[PDB]
Amino acid sequence: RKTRKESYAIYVYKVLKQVHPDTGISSKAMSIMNSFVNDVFERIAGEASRLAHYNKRSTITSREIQTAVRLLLPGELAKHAVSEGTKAVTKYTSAK
Amino acid sequence: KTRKESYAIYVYKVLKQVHPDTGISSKAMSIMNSFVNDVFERIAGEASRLAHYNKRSTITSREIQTAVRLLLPGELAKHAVSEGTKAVTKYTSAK
Amino acid sequence: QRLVREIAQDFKTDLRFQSSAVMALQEASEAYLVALFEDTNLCAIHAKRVTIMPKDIQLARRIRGERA
Amino acid sequence: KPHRYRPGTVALREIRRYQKSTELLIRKLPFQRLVREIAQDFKTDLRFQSSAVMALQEASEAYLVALFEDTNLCAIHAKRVTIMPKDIQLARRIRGERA
Amino acid sequence: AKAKTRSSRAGLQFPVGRVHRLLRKGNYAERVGAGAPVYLAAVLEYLTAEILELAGNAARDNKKTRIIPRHLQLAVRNDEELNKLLGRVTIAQGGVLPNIQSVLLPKC
Amino acid sequence: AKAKTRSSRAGLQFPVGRVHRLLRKGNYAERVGAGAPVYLAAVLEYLTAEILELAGNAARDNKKTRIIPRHLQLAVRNDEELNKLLGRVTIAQGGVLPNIQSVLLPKC
Amino acid sequence: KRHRKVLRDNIQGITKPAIRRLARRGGVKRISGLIYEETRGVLKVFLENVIRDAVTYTEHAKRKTVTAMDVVYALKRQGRTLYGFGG
Amino acid sequence: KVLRDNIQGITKPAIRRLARRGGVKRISGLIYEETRGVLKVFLENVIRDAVTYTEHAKRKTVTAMDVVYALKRQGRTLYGFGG
Repeated sequence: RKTRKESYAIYVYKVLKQVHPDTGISSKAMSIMNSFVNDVFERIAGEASRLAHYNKRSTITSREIQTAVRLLLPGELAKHAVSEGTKAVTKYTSAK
Repeated sequence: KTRKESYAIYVYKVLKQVHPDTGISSKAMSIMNSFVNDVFERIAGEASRLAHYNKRSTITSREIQTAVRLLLPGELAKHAVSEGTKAVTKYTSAK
Repeated sequence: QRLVREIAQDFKTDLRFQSSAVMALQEASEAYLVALFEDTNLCAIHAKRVTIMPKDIQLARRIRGERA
Repeated sequence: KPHRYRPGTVALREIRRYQKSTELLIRKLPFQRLVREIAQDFKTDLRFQSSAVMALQEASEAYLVALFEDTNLCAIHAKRVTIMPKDIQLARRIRGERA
Repeated sequence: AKAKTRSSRAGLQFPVGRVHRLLRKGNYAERVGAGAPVYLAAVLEYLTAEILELAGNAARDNKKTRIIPRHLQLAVRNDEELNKLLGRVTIAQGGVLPNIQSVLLPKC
Repeated sequence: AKAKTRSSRAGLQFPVGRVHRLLRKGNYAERVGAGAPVYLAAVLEYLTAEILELAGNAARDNKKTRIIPRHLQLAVRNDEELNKLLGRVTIAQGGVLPNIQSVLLPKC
Repeated sequence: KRHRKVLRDNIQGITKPAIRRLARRGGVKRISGLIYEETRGVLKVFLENVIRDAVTYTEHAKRKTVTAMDVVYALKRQGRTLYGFGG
Repeated sequence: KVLRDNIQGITKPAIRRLARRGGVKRISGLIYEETRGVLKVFLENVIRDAVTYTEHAKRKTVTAMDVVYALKRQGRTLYGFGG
C-alpha cells in the first residue's frame, strides 16, 4: 500500500455525466483518455515554449497559448476553444 | 553595435584541417551556420527527455551517447561515439 | 512471442520480456501493416487492376518516403 | 525545308539543362504580387520584408518539384508517359495531405 | 481562513491546481504567468467534451450503455475535422472504419 | 592564472565555451553534467568535417575552388548515410540531382 | 498613393510556361493541357497554410512587417525545414 | 516440427486476414514474402530503440512504456498503454 499513482480518471469521469448522464465508461477505454489528454498537454506546452524562446520572453502567459492553440487546432475548433478560454479567464479574473 | 553570434570561424577552421586550399562562398557558409544549429537541439531534444524519462535531474555524457545511437543512423554512430569517447578521455586526461 | 524473443536476441542477450509490453508490438505492427495495406489498393486500382503485386507495395513505400 | 526536332527530342534537353542549373524559375514580380494578394485577407496592409519573399519562392518550387517527380512515378506505374490530374490526387492522397 | 479550489473559481472541472504544477516541472519555461494554466485547463475540457459527445451517439447506435474504444475510434474518425488533430495516432483495438472501394463491389 | 581553452584542453576545434552556455539557457534540463558538452562538441566536429570534405572534394572535382550550395547539395544526396539525417531539409538554391527515369529514354 | 492594393487575378501570375519549366526540372517528358489548373489551386492550397501561421507569429510579436525569420519558423512546424536564411 | 526461423511462424492465412481488414480483395502469391521482409524491417528499428532505453536504464527487462516511447519517435503515437 504505497506509491500512489496520479491520473485524470476522476476528472474525465465527472464531465462524462454532464453530456451523457446515462452512459457507462469501460475501464480500458479510460486509459485512452488518460493517455490522449496527456498527449495534447505536452504537444501544446512544447509549442508554447518555443514562442517564448523565439521572442525571448522569460515567461509563458495566456497570450502565448492563445496563439499556440490557434496553431495546432485545424480551423474551426479554435474559435470555440479560444472563446472557451476567454470566458474562463473572465470568470476567474472577476472572482480572482 | 548589434553584436550577433554564429559559428563561421569554426567552420572555417576545420575546413582547413581537411582542405587547406579550397575556398567557400558566403551563401554556403550560412547553411552550415544554419545546419550546425539544426542538429544541436535535435540531439539536445532527445537528451532532455531521457533525463525525465529516467527521472534523472541532470544531463551527462552517458545520456548523450545513447541519444547519439537514436538520432544518427548507420556507422556514424560508432564512428562519432569513438570520437566522443576518445575526446572525453583526452580532456579528463588534462582535466 | 517467440519471434520477438528471437530478433531481440541479436541486439542483446538475456532479455526477459514484460508480458504487457508484448501485445503492443502486434497492435503497432498491425495498424502499420493495415495502413500499409489499404493505400496499396489505391496504387493497384490506379493501374486498373484488382489484384495487388509486390511491385506496388514497393511503390507505395516509396511515395511515403520510407522506401529510401 | 527547316529542320524540325522530333517530338520530345527537344523536351529531354531542358531536363538535362535545368537539373544542372540551380536558379529560380518563377517570374520574380508576379510571385511577390500574389503573396501580397493572398496575405491581404488574414491582415490588412502588412509589409513584406524584402528578403522574406524569395524564401517562400524557394520552398514553393522545392515543394512543387517534389510533387511532380512523385506523380511521375505512378504514371510509369500506370504504364503511361503523360501525367493527368488523377495522378496528383493519388500522390497527395498517399502522403496524406488531400485526405 | 478557508480555501476554495481554483477549478470551481473558474467554474471548471479539470484540475487547474494540478496542471499548473506540471508546467512548473515541465521546464517549458522558468516562469509561468498565473493566467496561463486557467486558460489551458479550460481548453482541454472543451476538447475532451467534443469527442465523447460523438462517442456517446455511437454507443446509442449499438445500444450498449458502457462506452467502449470501438465507439471512440469510430467517433473520432468520421468527423473530418477532428481527424486532422490525430492524423498519426492509432488507438488500441480500434479497428478500421467500415469502408469498401466502389470498384470492388459487384457491377449491379 | 594562465587560463586555457577547454576546446584546446581536449584538442577540439569547436568552442566548448559557448555550447555549454546554450544548455543552461536552453531549458533542456535543470542541471548539466560536466562531461556532456565535451562529448557534444566532439561529434559535431565529426559531422561537419564529414560533409565538408565531400563538398570540397566534389567542387574541386568540378574544377572549382570556391564552395557553393550546388556543390553542397550534391554531397548530401549522394551519400545515403547522410541522406537519412537530411532527408527532411532542403537547401536554398540546392538544385536537383541529375536523374532521368529509364522508361523516359528514347525508344531506340 | 497610400490606399488600395493589387488584389485580383494574381493566381494567373504563374504563367503556363513557368509551370512547364518547373515540371521539366522534375523530369516529366510529356504533359497534358489539363494539369495547369490543378497545381495553381494546389500551390495556393499549400500556400496560405504557410502564410496563415506565419501571420500569426507577427501579430504575437506585435509587428506589421513579415520577417524571413518567421517564414522559416512556420516551415519548420509544417515539417519542411529550410537551410540558408537563419538559425 | 517448429524449429526454424519464427518469421515463417507468421502463417499465410494470417496475412490473408489482414488484407481483408484493409479491404484487399485479391492477393497474388508473391505478396507473402516481402510482407514478411517488410514487417521484418519494421521490427528492427523499434526494438533497437526499445532495447536502448532499457539498457540505458540498466534494466534487463523490456517494459511496456519503453515500447510507446520508441513508437512515438517514428511518428506513430500509441494511446492506451501509459503516458
